Formats: sequence, C-alpha cells, structure tokens
Amino acid sequence: MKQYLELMQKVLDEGTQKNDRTGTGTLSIFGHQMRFNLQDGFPLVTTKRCHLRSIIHELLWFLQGDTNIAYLHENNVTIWDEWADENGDLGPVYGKQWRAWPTPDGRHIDQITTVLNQLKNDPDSRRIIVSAWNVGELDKMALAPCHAFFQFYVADGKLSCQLYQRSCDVFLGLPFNIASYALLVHMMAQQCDLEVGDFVWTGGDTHLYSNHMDQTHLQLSREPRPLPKLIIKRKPESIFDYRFEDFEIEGYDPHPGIKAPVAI
Amino acid sequence: MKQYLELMQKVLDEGTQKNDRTGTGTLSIFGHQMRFNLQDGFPLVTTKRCHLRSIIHELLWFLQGDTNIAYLHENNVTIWDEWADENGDLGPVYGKQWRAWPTPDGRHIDQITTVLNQLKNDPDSRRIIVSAWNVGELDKMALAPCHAFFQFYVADGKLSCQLYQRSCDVFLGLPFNIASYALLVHMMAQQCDLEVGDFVWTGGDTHLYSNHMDQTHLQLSREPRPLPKLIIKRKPESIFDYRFEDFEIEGYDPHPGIKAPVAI
Ligand SMILES: Cc1nc2ccc3ccc(CNc4ccc5c(c4)CN([C@@H](CCC(=O)O)C(=O)O)C5=O)cc3c2c(=O)[nH]1
Ligand SMILES: Cc1nc2ccc3ccc(CNc4ccc5c(c4)CN([C@@H](CCC(=O)O)C(=O)O)C5=O)cc3c2c(=O)[nH]1
Ligand SMILES: Nc1nc2c(ncn2[C@H]2C[C@H](O)[C@@H](COP(=O)(O)O)O2)c(=O)[nH]1
Ligand SMILES: Nc1nc2c(ncn2[C@H]2C[C@H](O)[C@@H](COP(=O)(O)O)O2)c(=O)[nH]1
Repeated sequence: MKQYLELMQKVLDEGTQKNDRTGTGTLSIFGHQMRFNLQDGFPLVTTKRCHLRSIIHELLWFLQGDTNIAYLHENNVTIWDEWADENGDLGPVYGKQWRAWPTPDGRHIDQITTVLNQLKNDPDSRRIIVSAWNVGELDKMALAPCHAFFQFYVADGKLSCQLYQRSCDVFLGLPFNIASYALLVHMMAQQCDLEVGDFVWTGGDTHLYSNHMDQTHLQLSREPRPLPKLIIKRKPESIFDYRFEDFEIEGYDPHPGIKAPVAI
Repeated sequence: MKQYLELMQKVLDEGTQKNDRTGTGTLSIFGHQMRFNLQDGFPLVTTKRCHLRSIIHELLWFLQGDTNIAYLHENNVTIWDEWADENGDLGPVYGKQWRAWPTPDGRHIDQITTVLNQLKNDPDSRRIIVSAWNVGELDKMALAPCHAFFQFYVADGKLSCQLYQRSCDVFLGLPFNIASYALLVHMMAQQCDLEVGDFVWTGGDTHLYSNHMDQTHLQLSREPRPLPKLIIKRKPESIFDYRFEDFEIEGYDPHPGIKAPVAI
C-alpha cells in the first residue's frame, strides 16, 4: 500500500545498522507515523498476498482473552508456536491484559468492555485507551507487547484508533498489525453504531532484518493495487461473538506472496 | 518554535469541534507527530514566555516519586492545586508510577532506574519504556496520565525519546511537556554518557479549548526567536540528584506571555 512501501524505503534510506538480540542485525529508524482512512478501503497490503484468515483468528484469540496457542494451532496460525512453553502458554500476553488486567489487589479490569461502554456512553472521552503494557507482569510474558497501547476517538459519528508500536518487524509483522487493528475498528464501530474514521499507526523501533533485503527490494518494485473492501456479514450481539465466517474481503487481488525467514 | 506553531495552525485548519468533560468545547485533531533535534537548541517556546523554573520543579517532583503538591507549592507551581485533595494528595499520578508501579505480587518496579540500567547495558533494546498508564490504579488518580508512555532509543551515541500523549491542551500545557521531556533527555544522556538526539512527540486528542482562539491567533502572529541553550554545571551521582541550580538556560529572549484560562 502507498504508506507501507514509503516506510519500507525510508527504512532502507535512513535506517541505522543495529545488532539486535537475535544477533541478525536490523536496519532501523525511530518514530514514524502513518494514517489510514478506513473509508478508502481495507488496509490489506496488495504488494504481497496476505491471508485475512490468520489475521482474523489472532484478533478473535485476543478478544477472548486467550494466551494459549492451541486455538491458533487448530486454525493453522503458527507464528506464536516458538514462544509458547510445552503446555502452549505465552504468559499474560495481549489477550490477558485486554480482558483481565490484574489489579495489585485481586480484581481484574476488562479493558474492551470499558472501551465499549465509553464509546456508547461517553464518545468524547479523551481516555478511551487499551494498554497491554502491564509493567508488573512483563517478566511472565514470553514476549513483551509489540503493539502495546491503543486509543479510540470519535469525531462526528466516526471511530478512529491510534496504535503505539514499540517494536516493528516491517516486512513480516506490519502487514498483519495494520489489518488486525483496521478490523477491530470495524467491529468496534458496528457494535457502537459509528462510521469508520482513520487508523493511525505510530512506531517506536521500526526495522527491517538484514535478511529481508532481497524480499524488500522485490516488494518495492510491485505496483500497489486498489484496496479491498471488508464486509461484515452479520451483526453479532457482542464484540465477543464474532467468528471467522462473519468477514469477507471483496476486490483483493494481490501480487504473489513473498517468503522470508522469521528471526528467533 | 516552528513545530509548535505548525501544530496550532493544524488544529485550526483541520480540527473538528468536540464537546468535553469540562463543558468548555475544544477544537481537536487525532494523531500528530513532531520531532525536535535537541542538538539544535532547547525547545522552550519563544513566541510567548514560559518559566523554566516551574518546568524543572515539576520534573524534579516526578523524579522523586512525589504525588503531594507541598513541594510544588514551596516553589510556586500551582497548576496541580485544583486536582489535589485537602491533604494536597493527587493519588498515584506520574511520579509514583515512574518510581514504584505496584505489581500483582507485592513488588514495586522503579522504571526510571530500569531505563537507566537498560541505557548503560543494552542500549539497542527495543523495550526501554516508562508507562504512567496503570489501568489498575486509574480510579485512584486525581487525573489519568496525559503524557502516558515514553520510549528511549540510542543510535550513533545519541539518546532519542518518543512520548505518546493521550490528551493535549495545546495552548497551556504543551510548551511545558516539550521542555520537560527535553530536560529528562539531557539528564539521562548525561548519566549514561550519551549525546542528545531527538525528542519525538506523538499526540492522541490534540486540542485548543474554544476560549484560547484569540490567544492562539495572537501567538501565531509572532515570529519565533533562536532557541535557547541548556547548560548543566555539574554531573550528580544519580538522575535523582539534580538540583534546580545545576541548570542554566542561555539566550532566552521570548515574546511577552499571553494568559489563558485553565479548563477544569
Ligand atoms: C521476528 C518476528 N517475530 C514475531 C513473533 C511473534 C509474532 C506474532 C504475531 C505477529 C503478527 N500477527 C500475525 C498473525 C498471523 C501470521 C503472522 C503474524 C505471520 N504468519 C506467517 C507465518 C505464521 C504461520 O506460518 O502460521 C506467514 O507469512 O504465513 C501468520 O499466519 C508477528 C510476530 C512476529 C514478527 O512479525 N516478527
Ligand atoms: C485544561 C488543562 N488542565 C491541566 C491540568 C493539570 C496540568 C498539570 C500540568 C501541566 C503541564 N505542566 C506545567 C508545569 C508548570 C506550570 C504549568 C504547567 C502552568 N504554569 C502556569 C501557572 C498556572 C499555575 O501555576 O497555577 C503558567 O501560566 O506559567 C506552571 O507553573 C498541565 C496541566 C493542565 C493543562 O495544560 N490544561
Ligand atoms: N510488526 C510486528 N513485529 C513484531 C511483532 N511481534 C514481534 N515483532 C518483532 C519486533 C522485533 O523484530 C522482534 C521482537 O523483539 P523485541 O523487540 O526485542 O521484543 O519481533 C508484531 O506483532 N508485529
Ligand atoms: N498539554 C497538556 N495538556 C494537559 C496536561 N495535563 C492535562 N492536560 C489537559 C488535557 C485536557 O485538556 C485536560 C485533561 O483532561 P481529560 O483528557 O479529559 O482527562 O487537561 C499536560 O501535562 N499537558
């Protein structure tokens, strides 16, 4: 997509060479923001085929408050398998924090239910936030939230969302995070009777692994095509009742998929 | 400063009229980002006069883990007065979150010292973050954190910082948050032996209160002056050891102040 490709080039052009944890080396920039008008179409990359299916399951796994890759294996999403323990557990990652943040004093806050209720009762609120960055439980997580903090906003009947992404694998994960967050805005907007506004993506350490270069070069030379359109086939009774069959993508005609190694 | 004056102009030009908790009415945009290379000068607004002293004291206060206004009062910081209880207590706002976020298992993590330790030992880390957003104690806070989450980054021996501000009164508060975080950067960079890099500001609901329009327009008719220079006259044994007297601002010749009413 235009915004995506320009960020990729921007990493190539100004990225600083860093030695990372994995000892693979990255090309990195710090602080970037991009905006997606969701009224223009679903922000699914067309320069490399992406599977809306793995996107939708990882999203519904989070809203359910699940931290076990079982549901994810059974639906062929496997990215998370190298991070789980022998039981399939990740610790209190995303899903746990969104649905049950543990208070220092034995209770749990359900941040999606709060957000829903604020969108329905107090849309002007400047505090419609979801944080996965639970300082207190970071050491128990297999991986510290990458997509860590997000805020909603309504202006004239439209729901916008801004995400803060502390660390971003530009080639592999970015396509995934943009579609997932676009999808949630779509689902939050239907449950709440709002129109879709913009998806604002803000990044911290935004990088390209030194081993995604040929594949990045390959991608930068394809012509982005018209964005697809999302269809939500049924309006479930709650934000929690969605299912895969409920979503469809019209006019998605990507360039063939591009394979690349995951850095572990 | 150019970035700040361009942000003001942007809310005026693309902001939408929003109702707010205060009943005042704002003009606001959602999602913005600006960068200040700290090597160009200290980002203290010059198109209206700001007092570096009251910016220092508020930060020294955060760095001490204090949430009582007494220290602020002994030094003439009255902005927080109205938020404070009868005892001068604000609840676990910023400073407590910063120095002692309470975990579920009876621990308290000091995020300032952790970031300092990460800066010295693993500067390439993608998770050098301080969050003030403790979902678990928000209900105990006089005001939910506005400057909520920040991340450090090192590249080429320079320390950069990105702050995510969920709610921003552009006229009154922003000059203050910009200067405060650029001082924190200078202090971290001095302790860790780094040079100052960039301060990146990212905003959520960025607004002008309805009643700041004339002041805003008056400010905007002014031409920015050269940026002041910051001099630290000592190297304390810790980030916790700066005194108001260790800092000098040179070359600050601002236009006259403009007052505007605070919305409560
Ligand atoms: C280095 C690295 N590590 C990660 C570790 C865990 C992640 C979990 C989720 C996401 C983003 N969300 C999804 C959601 C689904 C898929 C993928 C990512 C990747 N993916 C692959 C590989 C996954 C699979 O083969 O099942 C593909 O191209 O088909 C998926 O089905 C990214 C990472 C990254 C990531 O992007 N990069
Ligand atoms: C509507 C609104 N409400 C607030 C509530 C609490 C705040 C706390 C801190 C800051 C940001 N930081 C400082 C730090 C010190 C000072 C000021 C702001 C403003 N200030 C005033 C004096 C007002 C006062 O001292 O009571 C000035 O006009 O110079 C200070 O000494 C802003 C707010 C806002 C804010 O900017 N706007
Ligand atoms: N874009 C994207 N990158 C991810 C995601 N999860 C992990 N990564 C990448 C960021 C880093 O490249 C690496 C995680 O390492 P670290 O930043 O050190 O926590 O994996 C994700 O959901 N999206
Ligand atoms: N710029 C700036 N604005 C602040 C700060 N603290 C409070 N405000 C403003 C944001 C809003 O106008 C109001 C806080 O209100 P609310 O967003 O509803 O929680 O105060 C601060 O440090 N900086």
